Amino acid sequence: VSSVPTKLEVVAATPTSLLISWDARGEYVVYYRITYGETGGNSPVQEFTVPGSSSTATISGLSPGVDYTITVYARSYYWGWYSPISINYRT
Amino acid sequence: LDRFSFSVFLKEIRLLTALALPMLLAQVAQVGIGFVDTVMAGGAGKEDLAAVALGSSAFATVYITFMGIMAALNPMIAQLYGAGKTGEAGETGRQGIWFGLILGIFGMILMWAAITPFRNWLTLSDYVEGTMAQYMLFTSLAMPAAMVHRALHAYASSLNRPRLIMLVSFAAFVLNVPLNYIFVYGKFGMPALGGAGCGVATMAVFWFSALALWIYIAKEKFFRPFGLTAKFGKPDWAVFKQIWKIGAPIGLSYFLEASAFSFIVFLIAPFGEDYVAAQQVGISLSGILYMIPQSVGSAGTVRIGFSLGRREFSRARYISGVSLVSGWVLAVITVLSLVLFRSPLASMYNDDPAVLSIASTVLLFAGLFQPADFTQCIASYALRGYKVTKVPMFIHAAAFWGCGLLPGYLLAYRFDMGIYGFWTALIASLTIAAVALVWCLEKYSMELVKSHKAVSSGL
Ligand SMILES: CC[n+]1c(-c2ccccc2)c2cc(N)ccc2c2ccc(N)cc21
Repeated sequence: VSSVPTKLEVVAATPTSLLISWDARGEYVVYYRITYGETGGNSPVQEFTVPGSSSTATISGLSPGVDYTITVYARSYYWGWYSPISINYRT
Repeated sequence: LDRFSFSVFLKEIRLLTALALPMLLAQVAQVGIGFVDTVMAGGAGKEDLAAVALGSSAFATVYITFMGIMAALNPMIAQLYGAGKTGEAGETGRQGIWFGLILGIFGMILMWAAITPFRNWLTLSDYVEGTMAQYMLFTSLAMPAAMVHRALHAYASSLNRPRLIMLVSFAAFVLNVPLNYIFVYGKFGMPALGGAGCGVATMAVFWFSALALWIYIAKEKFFRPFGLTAKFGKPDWAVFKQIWKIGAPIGLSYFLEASAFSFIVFLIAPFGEDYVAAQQVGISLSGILYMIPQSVGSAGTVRIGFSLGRREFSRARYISGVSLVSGWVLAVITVLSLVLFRSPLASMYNDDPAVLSIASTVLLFAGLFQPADFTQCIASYALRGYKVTKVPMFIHAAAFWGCGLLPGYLLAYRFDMGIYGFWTALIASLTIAAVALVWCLEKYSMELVKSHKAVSSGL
């Protein structure tokens, strides 16, 4: 019974890839899975997966200018998911 | 083609609460240094042929010029107090302290080189020579530049809530007056050489304050990682090489006032002897109180680059404004006491003996450039100050001289009593700062939209 890993930030790309540096005050039990996709609806969703206070990582942004939407995920106490939080801001 | 300077007005919500108020004591400890000088201009007049400043103002060139490079870490170590390890911040602090001690040994070798004002082409006050115990204020007070650089690299790590330097570099001058005169002629001390000995005194006091660095790993958690200040990592290990291109672009851009040097002292050089060499009584009273001015943003350069690591993007560069226009209050509400007042009977014969019997064609420019400049670098001490913005904020000033060139021989070639008349495109070279600078500070507070790439979050 909670809310999300609550910050949003993508500062800069590497015009190919992108740094994502969001909130994580500790962990909980331990965890991030982070969505990976455009907002197009096509080009399937994919997965970065990370540890500690580290939702503060960075993608591999293969393709070019196109709008990419990208969520993150907590995991907790219950081996299930605390909340998700998403932004979409592309290249 | 009307305002390519985007949204200039806006740097505002309810910011009245912007407190860079300890960022004044940063430059009141600096009047604490500013003010020894006179305690040995008028402390070493005991020797009359010791107008001695004849060195200690062409020493203080390869100070304030290198001094630049070093004060270029002002951001570095604020911007990584958005992070956490002032020991990684510190491993710079050290890498630099290696600089401010390494470039301090060029200060201290380019100084060795220095000593041949055995040279000539123009007039007195600036050529003659015969008895030179400057000879010695050279070496004796040039032999410091190392420890005197580390002893700045100190406050190049006071860029994060301490001004324990208003503490020392006050009771550092107080250490010096006493000392100063012992060497000019004194007690049990080496009590002979005085036309220098004011200065061997002076510099002893740089190595004194040099370690109120050491002696302030003391009030709280460290800034001491003085493990071997070593480098090697690539061809040349940066965090040092990285300091380079915040360095070059500053001293070489502190070579602004480094030519407002051979401009200000080359128009006493024609038949304008008398009250055009009393120009420098005003333009010394320029620097004397232009300092608590100017250097507020050369203190506010913290509050901004510090709050970039701490990712409050423009939630600091829109205090760039409410710091810009805050001393900008007094930038003009004391250009009033500059075009107005003069050297009265409150002026005696101090910093340069010339008070009674000369004109006020001297407060004519105590307004021209005075406020139209005031802030127009406490812009840049918040450009570089903020970002890396000195890369061609170096070429900020290739125009503050290459645009104030002909307004050099345009007091000469004149239409009126143009004593402030080569202060023409040298208050217009200097008011095109109104632009490129605070241009890149809305090219630039408009870059922390790009970098604030997620407008807010949830709950
Ligand atoms: C001692 C006067 N004074 C000052 C000075 C020192 C402190 C405050 C204001 C001016 C000076 C300051 C700078 N930067 C550069 C050159 C000179 C200089 C040069 C020659 C001279 N004969 C006196 C000079």
